[PDB]
Amino acid sequence: AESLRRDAALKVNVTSAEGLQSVLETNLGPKGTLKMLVDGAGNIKLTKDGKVLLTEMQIQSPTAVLIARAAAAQDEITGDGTTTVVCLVGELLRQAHRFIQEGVHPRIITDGFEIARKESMKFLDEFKISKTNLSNDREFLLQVARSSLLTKVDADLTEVLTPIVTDAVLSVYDAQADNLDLHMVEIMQMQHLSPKDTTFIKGLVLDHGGRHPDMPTRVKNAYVLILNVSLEYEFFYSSADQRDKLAASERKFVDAKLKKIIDLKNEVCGMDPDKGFVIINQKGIDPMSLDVFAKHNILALRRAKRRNMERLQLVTGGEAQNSVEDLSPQILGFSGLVYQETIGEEKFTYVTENTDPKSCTILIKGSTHYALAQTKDAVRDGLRAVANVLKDKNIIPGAGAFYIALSRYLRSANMNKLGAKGKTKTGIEAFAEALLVIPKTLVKNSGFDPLDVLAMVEDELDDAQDSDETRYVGVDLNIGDSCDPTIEGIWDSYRVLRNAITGATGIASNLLLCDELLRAGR
Amino acid sequence: KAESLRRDAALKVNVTSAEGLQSVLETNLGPKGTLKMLVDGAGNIKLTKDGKVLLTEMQIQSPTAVLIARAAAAQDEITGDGTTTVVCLVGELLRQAHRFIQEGVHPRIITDGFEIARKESMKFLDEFKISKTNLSNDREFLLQVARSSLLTKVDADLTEVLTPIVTDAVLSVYDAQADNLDLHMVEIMQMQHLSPKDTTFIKGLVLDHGGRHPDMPTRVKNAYVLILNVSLEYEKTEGFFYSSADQRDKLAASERKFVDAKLKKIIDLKNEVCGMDPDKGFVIINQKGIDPMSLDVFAKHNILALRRAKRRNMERLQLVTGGEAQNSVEDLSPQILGFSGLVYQETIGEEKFTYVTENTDPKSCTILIKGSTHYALAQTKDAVRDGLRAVANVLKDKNIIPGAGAFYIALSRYLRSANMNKLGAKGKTKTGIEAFAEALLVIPKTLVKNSGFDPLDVLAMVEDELDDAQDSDETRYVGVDLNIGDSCDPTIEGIWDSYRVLRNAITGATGIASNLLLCDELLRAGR
Amino acid sequence: GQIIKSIAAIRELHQMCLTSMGPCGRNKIIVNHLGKIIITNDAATMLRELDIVHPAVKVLVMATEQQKIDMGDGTNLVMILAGELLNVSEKLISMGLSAVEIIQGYNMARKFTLKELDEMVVGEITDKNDKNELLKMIKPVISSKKYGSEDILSELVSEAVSHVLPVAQQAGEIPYFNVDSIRVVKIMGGSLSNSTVIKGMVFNREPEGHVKSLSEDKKHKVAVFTCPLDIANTETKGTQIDAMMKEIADMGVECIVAGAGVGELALHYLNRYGILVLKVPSKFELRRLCRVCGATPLPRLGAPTPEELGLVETVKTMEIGGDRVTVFKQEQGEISRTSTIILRGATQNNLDDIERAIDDGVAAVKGLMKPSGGKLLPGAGATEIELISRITKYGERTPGLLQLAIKQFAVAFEVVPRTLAETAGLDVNEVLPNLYAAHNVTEPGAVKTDHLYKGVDIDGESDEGVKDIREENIYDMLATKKFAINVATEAATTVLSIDQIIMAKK
Repeated sequence: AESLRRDAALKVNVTSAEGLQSVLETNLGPKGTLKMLVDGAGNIKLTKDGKVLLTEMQIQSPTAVLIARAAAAQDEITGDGTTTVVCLVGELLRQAHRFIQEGVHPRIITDGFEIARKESMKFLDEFKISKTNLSNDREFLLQVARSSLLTKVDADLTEVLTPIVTDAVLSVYDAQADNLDLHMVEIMQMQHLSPKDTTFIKGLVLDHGGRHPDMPTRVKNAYVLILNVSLEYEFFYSSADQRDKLAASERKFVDAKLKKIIDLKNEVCGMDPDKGFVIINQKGIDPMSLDVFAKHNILALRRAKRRNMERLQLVTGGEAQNSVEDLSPQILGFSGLVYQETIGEEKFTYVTENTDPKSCTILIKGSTHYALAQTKDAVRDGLRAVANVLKDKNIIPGAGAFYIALSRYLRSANMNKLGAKGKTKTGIEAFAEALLVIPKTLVKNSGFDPLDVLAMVEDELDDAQDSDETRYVGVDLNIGDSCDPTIEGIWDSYRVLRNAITGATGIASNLLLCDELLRAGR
Repeated sequence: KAESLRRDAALKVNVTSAEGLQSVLETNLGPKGTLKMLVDGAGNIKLTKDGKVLLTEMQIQSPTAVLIARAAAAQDEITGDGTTTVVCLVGELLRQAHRFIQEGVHPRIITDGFEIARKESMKFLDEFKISKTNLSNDREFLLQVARSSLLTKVDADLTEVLTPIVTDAVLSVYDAQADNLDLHMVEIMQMQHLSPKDTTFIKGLVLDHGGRHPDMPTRVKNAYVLILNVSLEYEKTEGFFYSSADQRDKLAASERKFVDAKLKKIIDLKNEVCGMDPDKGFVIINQKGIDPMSLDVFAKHNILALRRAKRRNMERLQLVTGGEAQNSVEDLSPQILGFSGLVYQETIGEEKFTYVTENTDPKSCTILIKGSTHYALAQTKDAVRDGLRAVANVLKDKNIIPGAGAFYIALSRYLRSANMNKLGAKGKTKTGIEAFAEALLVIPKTLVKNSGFDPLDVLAMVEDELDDAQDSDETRYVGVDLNIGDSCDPTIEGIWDSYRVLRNAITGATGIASNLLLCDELLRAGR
Repeated sequence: GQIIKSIAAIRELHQMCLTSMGPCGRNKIIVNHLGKIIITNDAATMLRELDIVHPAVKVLVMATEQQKIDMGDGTNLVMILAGELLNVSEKLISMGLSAVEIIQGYNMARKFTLKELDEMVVGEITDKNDKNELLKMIKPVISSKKYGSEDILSELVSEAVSHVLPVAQQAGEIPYFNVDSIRVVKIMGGSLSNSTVIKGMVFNREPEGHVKSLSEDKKHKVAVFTCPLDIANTETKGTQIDAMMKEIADMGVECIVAGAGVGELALHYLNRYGILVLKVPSKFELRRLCRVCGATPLPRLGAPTPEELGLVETVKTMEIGGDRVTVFKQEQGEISRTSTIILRGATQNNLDDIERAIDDGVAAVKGLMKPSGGKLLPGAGATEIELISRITKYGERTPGLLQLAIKQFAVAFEVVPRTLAETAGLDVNEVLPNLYAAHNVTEPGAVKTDHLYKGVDIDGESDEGVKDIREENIYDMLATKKFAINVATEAATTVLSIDQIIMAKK
């Protein structure tokens, strides 16, 4: 067992929090650095994603495990803002340790943290900007991705991934009361091209290429067949003629199947110009039955996971045919440009220009598991982040303007409200001081002076207040002076900040109320 | 042959040291204060709340603390009090700075704000002071001043004892006609065998060596004092042969008759000045000795006779009664004698002491420190040596400052609200405006902490009443009530402070902190 | 400082490559954990054998894998550029320039460098596939591997390359030259002049049949079988041998290859009647026989369908260096898709290492394909020194702290002309300042004439300063440089961004 008292429990908890902050402090903002994760077997990840970092990192101190579990819960709710939580929690505990040593009982502190949480919801509702979802609002949607992707990329994939995510998102959410499902966007990875070769595929990519040297590479305006029955070879001879007949025997059952298929070929786009016929088979296809498909200018694939073709059932929209003896001319779907690209081993089939299946694939390219992990997470984070925009019309002026302007409301208006109490005013001050950790860390990670930038921010905030105008004041991490996120293009999420402030308040309240470290089960 | 920190952790070293001097020298603040024990290793214990004693007589382990202590020692030699407030102000100025240092504020920016605040603090001090009239009817205010300085250094039961003693002492030394006062004319004596509550005020001067003869008069109502430098013991001219017991003294008494002729001439003065006349008396205090038979004759004429006088007290004795030192009894004249009232020699079984009181015109007084133990006599000696300088600061400087931390409390409000609205510094230097005002709370905060009352809540109750003054359009001097737990009015309760002490307290604290905050490397020399 | 500790780690592999690159380079002894002595100048072979310790090295090593797999040259250009790009960053770090500001600078220089490389083009290989145009590139590629042996290896490669580059005309969309198009074999004994090139496949295994030669006809037809040869077994179980060749020869076959085992009588009779018999342990090499002899393997047994026979000009058994080999080759027709490099050499390390060099020369020709691969750059640091001057000009044009990064960026390109000197033994205190002046001139014109051709003298021709690259025809591949700059710039950006190394949950 273990027991620590005389408030040493509070001293230990602060030490753990200040450490976890120092781990993920430099991991914040577009000027931030990358963290390495070492598996010990040689697999290395270089990531800024706190959802990855907090999940995979070895945490030595037991107090820091509490913040990791809580932050991961926030990740599975809003889908972003992990390092926001760790930074907010850490400074809430440091600013409190100062007041704890001054004689403020921990309960007095945590009660004011709850009082301020109620006030933070008031500013959020007034600070939000409602946007339309019109198809000409790509200006705003592009700015959203230029905000969210910029954090997780190297600034050169910013221009690459910006239109890739933007178009992928609009393929899912119709401009109406529809829906949005991130399983409607496929995340594909491959090698042999550079990270900046990541591209948007209008449809679905099949990884398995066929085994035949004449497989047609360019197939335009073709119907698509999915077969679930083997077309391969499905016995005593004394001479060459009988041996051949035994081989033809089981392939003659295939032959009749092929006759009905080449009747399906002659029936469907057999005489139609600029059109053709694509066949995909869950099972095998005979190399001579592939010679037949090549003979009739047919694209063939075989030995494929039905789950990939299950998407093709949605993408091309045909009926899967369990028996070619029951082969019907109407079961086929529609497809446009079909391209089979060749890498060092397998060939990839691009099923594109599809009627209107509302399904898309983002093809992540790169050389090493280093960058493929970086982009894999970047795309999944970006698609989810932009989805929060189309799910919630409310967009928050970014650049810390939420975290900056709260310092004005918490300091000024609440003191005239007197809505708390004289001694709990200590906590109102602690919360306002700690909300500066987000704009402050963003500056520190840029190399600009952490105090002077905040001073320049405050000046514009005062000028707009004396001018009686609406001015959204942010931080320019390139020049060093202040900016306006609504002009520069930095946007943030309503739902993320709601769950960030309410979550961090609870995390810190739970940690500030820690009385005794009791070791149990031992 | 070099050691230094290229990292700024030298600031972490200096701050750590200051936190120690805080935790050591903080708990002594206030009438709710605690007492520190200095053990000298020879077996002597010095029980003190006085900062100068704890600063000058402590074993300092930290090399940084050496500076803070020796610098604070200069506070007492300028104002005569305020050494504890220096130590506390320095520590909090360094602790509030560490907060801003970790934010990346260069020590220059912090230091400049410390200097900017010093300029602003002088404005408040002059506006906050209460000009005192020189009316000798100030006994009420002078008594209240004594309580302010005494209630700190003694146990509050010796305050009722020492309050009229110090007050009436300084009322004697303070010259009229706007002439100054001289604390060197106020005597402080050490006497054992009595209790600490027996400390007493004597209108005049007390002598160590009393009368040693059974016929020495106990007291003289109206005394005429002689300071005599003539050797009245066995002397000879600058052959003695006796053959029996009869012839020994005949020769020596004849050689001492050169004295006895002066013994005759001394009683010729006694007969010249009221030999048998009533309501008159004759006190002899001899620098040299008195023959045992010369004391017998001095008894014959009812003369209070003292012998073997200390020179420095004898020089005072000329000032005590206004008489002259007599180098020859043949020059003994009737007008040389000085007049005094009740002169009596109090019998202490160790030594009888001579009380020479109600003197002609000495303008000088003696405070007899009474107490049996050494730790008690030392504590009281500090209380007298301190309080006499506290009442001197008030009579010298007619300006008195509302106490109970009203200076340190209100200065916080004025520097917090006005400075940035004044535009009196700069946007980045505002970290010093806040640092100083936050550190000004170390004094009212420590006063509360040592009382057991709620540190935050008491500070809040103070601010509430100070807000009422803003709407009331009146001057409300709000201070910390260390008895009830709430606020109080220093001018109603009687808690006072010094203009000069607070002037040099803020000036010095800025200097000590500025020197430490600007420290870069700790270097080793001679190694 | 994690970035400081990373700098210390890269100093180890920097020391490895700093003395490696160049025709005057120094070899490394590499001891394989399985008991093999490997002595080579190839840093890719080095890093494959070098165990990786500091995770920052894993970045640099995987970077060289990107270069080596995707481009058949640039191995040391990645390690050398990367080593110095991170070395010079130590000055920027110590000057107080933050990691993100250093990163921003190198990315800004990435744009400046790529645009200038397009302007450094001197000549262009017009894709004549002529031996002379091949030698212009093959020679400098063989250089840095064996200094002075280019005469032997250039005649070996440029002639072997003409075997796998067939007569092609109007062909920019038809790809040619697979990496497996040229095979290299090792015969212990002989010297460089004992090496030669066979226009087709050579089996390192000694002749397995008793037949030396076929008929004299052109395009001897050939069969490959997949099933094991024995007395005809029925389609099912069974719980004629020589008749196979009676069927095969019907179309004109003089040579019978069996991709499987051989029956009793055929082992005697196939060879008895003067037909070559073959069974190949390498099954991909059977796919090579599909490409060399044109033979289509028969999936069945004893049934050589006419479409399952190929046409091969000449198959004989030959003696190489006294150790016998079997040759399945083409001859002025059905042109072979594979040519074999016959290396005779007595030292197994030099013999194998010569193959390692020729392997890279084969790979270079793969980059001499049509993908904008004809562009030539001036070699011997004429690219590097001219980039130094042009980068410093972009510094003058660039305001802000980016000027400090650009200045240190140019310093990094001095490591290549420096390495060329330190390995060659000319005083770096003399060669380098002479390089600066040779390329930094005031031209009466916007086109530097004879001042973009100034080189680095690795020869024993004693001269103050440096030579002209056109004397030996020393040109560098633009695509190799452009891709290398992209790899090293991003790779160094990666290392410069590592702030903390965290061990995963275990």
